[PDB]
Amino acid sequence: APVKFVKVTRVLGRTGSRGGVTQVRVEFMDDTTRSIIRNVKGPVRENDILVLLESEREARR
Amino acid sequence: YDVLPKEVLAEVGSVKLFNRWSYDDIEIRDISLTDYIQIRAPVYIPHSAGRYAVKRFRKANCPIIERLTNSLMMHGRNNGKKLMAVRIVAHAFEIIHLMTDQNPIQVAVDAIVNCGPREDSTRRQAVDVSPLRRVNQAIALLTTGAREAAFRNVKTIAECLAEELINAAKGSSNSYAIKKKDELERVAKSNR
Amino acid sequence: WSVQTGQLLDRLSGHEGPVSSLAFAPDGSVLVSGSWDRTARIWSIFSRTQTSEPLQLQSDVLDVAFRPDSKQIAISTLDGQLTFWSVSEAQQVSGVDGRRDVSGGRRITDRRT
Amino acid sequence: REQFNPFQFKTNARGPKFEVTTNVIKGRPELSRARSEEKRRQ
Amino acid sequence: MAGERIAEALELGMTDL
Amino acid sequence: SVQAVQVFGKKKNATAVARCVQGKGLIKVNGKPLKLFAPEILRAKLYEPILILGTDKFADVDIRIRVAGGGHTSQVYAVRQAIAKSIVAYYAKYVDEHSKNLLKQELIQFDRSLLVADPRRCEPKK
Amino acid sequence: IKTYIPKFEDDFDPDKHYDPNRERAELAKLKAEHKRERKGALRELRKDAQ
Amino acid sequence: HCGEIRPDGRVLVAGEDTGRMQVFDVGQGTRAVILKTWHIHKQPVWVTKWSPTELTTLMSCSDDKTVRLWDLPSNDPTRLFTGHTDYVRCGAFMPGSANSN
Amino acid sequence: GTPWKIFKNTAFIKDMFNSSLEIAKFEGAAIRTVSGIRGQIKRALSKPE
Amino acid sequence: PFSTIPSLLTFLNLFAQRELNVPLTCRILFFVLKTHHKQIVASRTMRATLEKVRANL
Amino acid sequence: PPPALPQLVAEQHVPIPPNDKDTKRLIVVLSNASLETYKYTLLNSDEHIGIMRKMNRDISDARPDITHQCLLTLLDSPINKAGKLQIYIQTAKGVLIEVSPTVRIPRTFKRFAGLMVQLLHRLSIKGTNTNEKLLKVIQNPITDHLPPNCRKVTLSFDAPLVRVRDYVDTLGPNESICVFVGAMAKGPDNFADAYVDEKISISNYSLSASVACSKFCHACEDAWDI
RNA sequence: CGCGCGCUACACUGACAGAGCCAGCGAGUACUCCCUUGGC
Repeated sequence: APVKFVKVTRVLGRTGSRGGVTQVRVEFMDDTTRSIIRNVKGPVRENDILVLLESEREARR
Repeated sequence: YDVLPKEVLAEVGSVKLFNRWSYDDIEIRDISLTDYIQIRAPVYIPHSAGRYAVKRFRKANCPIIERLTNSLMMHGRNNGKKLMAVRIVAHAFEIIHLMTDQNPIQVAVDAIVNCGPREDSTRRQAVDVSPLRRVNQAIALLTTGAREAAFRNVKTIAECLAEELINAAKGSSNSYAIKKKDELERVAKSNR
Repeated sequence: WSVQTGQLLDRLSGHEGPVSSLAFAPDGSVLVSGSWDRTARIWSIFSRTQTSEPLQLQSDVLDVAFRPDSKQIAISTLDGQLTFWSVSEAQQVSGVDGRRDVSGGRRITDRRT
Repeated sequence: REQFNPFQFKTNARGPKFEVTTNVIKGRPELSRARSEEKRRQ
Repeated sequence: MAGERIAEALELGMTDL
Repeated sequence: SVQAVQVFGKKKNATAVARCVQGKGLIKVNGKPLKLFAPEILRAKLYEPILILGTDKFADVDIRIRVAGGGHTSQVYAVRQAIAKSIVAYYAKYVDEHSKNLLKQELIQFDRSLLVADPRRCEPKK
Repeated sequence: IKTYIPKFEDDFDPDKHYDPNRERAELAKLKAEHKRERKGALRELRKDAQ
Repeated sequence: HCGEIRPDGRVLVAGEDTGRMQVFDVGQGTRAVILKTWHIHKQPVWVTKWSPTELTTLMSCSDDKTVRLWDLPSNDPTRLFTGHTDYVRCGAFMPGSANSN
Repeated sequence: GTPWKIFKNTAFIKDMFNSSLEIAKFEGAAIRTVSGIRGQIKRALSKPE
Repeated sequence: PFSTIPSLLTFLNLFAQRELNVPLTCRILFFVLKTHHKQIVASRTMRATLEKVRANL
Repeated sequence: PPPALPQLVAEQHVPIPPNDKDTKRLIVVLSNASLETYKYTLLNSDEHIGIMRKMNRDISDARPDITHQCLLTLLDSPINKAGKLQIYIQTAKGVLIEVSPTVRIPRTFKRFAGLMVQLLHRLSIKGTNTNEKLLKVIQNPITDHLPPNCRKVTLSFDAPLVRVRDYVDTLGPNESICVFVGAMAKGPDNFADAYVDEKISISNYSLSASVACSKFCHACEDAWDI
């Protein structure tokens, strides 16, 4: 059960997210080509670091 | 010296918070929290009346110990008294050192790192949390854990903050903060 | 004003004097004003709040500039000094007092040395 | 009509301080003060 | 919901092909 | 003749007049000395300009400071301000202006308020 | 565990004063009715005045 | 039963007769802020002594059968040594470099 | 009556009435000091009856 | 998202081969590439598909 | 290790003061309770059978009885006599009832209902000789008083069948156990899922909450050896 | 009687004794809380 470092590269606006969550696109700190989309709450900035745990799923709405 | 008391002229050299504690070698461990626990700039006390909340993220340029004292001045009977606030933090850092013989700044920043939960639920799914809210959430949990244990107890605000933060530094299971993060993260795992 | 339609959009306001020199940060995030009310003023417009942050100076403003790296502003005020700020952390980071570094004078009917 | 011109009368905004179950306008300032003024006349 | 709409439509067209 | 620099500093309602002239080197407040005038925790906020500047600067001049108006912490920020704008102005007017500009760099880069009474008026979100 | 007995009235209704000393109780209820009488007459008097 | 100060000069530790051992800070003078208390032995402690090198470890021989090492930040004793059969009422650390623990 | 305290305009007046009842009968009363200042009685004062 | 990407690519390939609204197709193509210029040069199965779209377009 | 000196005095078993989260313990929540006011008496099927049969909305729900007897059981349980037990009630107006251990309610439904009425109009119940509020009205969220290191569990019917003894042995060293038990007569299980991690079925039979909580509590008394 | 709106009380952010150290607005020949035992 590893932990992965990742970085937000670009923050979406118009997904139609619910409540204090915004979707965002991240590139892996490890494999800096592999890039996915996750959802996240809290004020979150372009080009910054985020820790995650479950590296499996592309987040829905 | 022009007029400077003895301990401060003894530490005329570089910055020393409270005139006792160094900033020189303080390690972060979470690279996500490096940018947001801004400790590159020093400060001499945590009462530095900057306007760190005009717009976003500038609260992540306040040095952290100001933020800690801020969070300490929070509940309905304890509003303004920032001076009592940094007095509390002062006594806390003396206690942390006397019980650890260690760099209490490195202690505090450790406690923030180990407290800041990383994923939470939303009514319900579970998502990651911004490092900024990790910082904020952790400070809030630390302070409120401290005073909530200090509620009807003889151990006052300073000493309960001392204990809670020492434990949260240790990551052990005796701090309000580590426990509450643990339960939050278990709920996050539960829904996933 | 809007270019694409032409009809007026927004009278920004906040200024205790006429507004002296203006520029956009080259990314387009920030409008910067300097006015003779001793003050320079960060207008963030295209955000959803159209917010404003003041910057107190020493005297009147005369000219503004940006860095192509859009983090830094350079404002040239009336005492003559330049003051160099970083936009986000609105903190002044540098300054140059260049009065003797620019004085050359003695015009006709200029009866000061 | 009586509804969507609610200011024909007073009510508390809160609702009941205690729900009790067994089997809302709170009186009308306008008719009240009107009836009274007729009496003070007479 | 917009890109999601085109996502499912893309999926449907893949099945069609 | 006898050198004089007379400086102001200001905050919400403190007012800090400070005069900085040649002397032995003492630093005074109303007629009492420095390490004594305070709410006794904030004396670091008083010390900060001497400690940014290094006292070997300060061993030339004498700094009377007067204060009034407002509460404690108002007064305190005022005094630190008048200290700083004092010693930089005296460096402007009686030693090398290059040492002025270097000193101003040290000061401002630490913080802005130490030279500029950058005040608080009211402007919320319109 | 040293358990306790709850102190409570069986015949419960919200409105009624519950107190041992009926003397003090009657003092209170007399005073309350007196207050009601005073303000009632005051309101009637002001409106007659206007 | 024993009140001794840490090699700082800022800490006094001492053990009562109900079994609790208290540790509290003192500056030079009128300072008695009770840093920590431990209530494990339930039985009097006669000797609590600091390790003359490390600031955070102290031995505590109780009444009952036990000596044990405490870390100050820890809320449960670090190590426990037994073997004794009666009251235990004197002890010390070992000075010398290789006489570490 | 006779004035009890005197602020700038509004003056309390004491020894004229025996009850708030009598006053609130004489609500809005056209009152006048000897010197010729006009004025109006507006509310009964509560604490000294 | 990225799982959705290559199927969209095949659709654009079909679009170019049976060309229609070709400015639209080129436009959205370039958008996809620029917003993920790294992951495409990370993958492999793009390669043949991208050659198809190259020739067709 | 030494054989741990024998106590020479009987123990008093003071219950947990509510500030403490540290003591691994047992929290029960009689949720979905029917505590309804009538005029002045709890709404039941005893006398308002005709009223609710006239107003035509499920006479069978107004059952404060089940609450009363479940409460009585969990009062006189010996884990309550030890103090490893604390009770919370949710009634259908959303009312949280902090129930201390140190109470003894009267045994009958009528003194009972009178007492609950006094509760429902004064948010607290003071005792005779002791000043402490015995039965105390508090506020949702229940989590604001629940232990942090625990498993908010609920019983259920369609969940898998796990034995209570091994489940309380699965419970960790320092962790209390929170159970959401449905005092309602007929209804689904959705009443608590907004807090609950997992639903459990304990026997193949369908039961009532009284025997549910007694089986469950006695199992805890087993595993913690009371 | 119903109803809020303001004021008070309700304890750890405690109580007692000291020591020290800070505001801004206000000037009409104008200002008073009683009402009472005695005596001059």
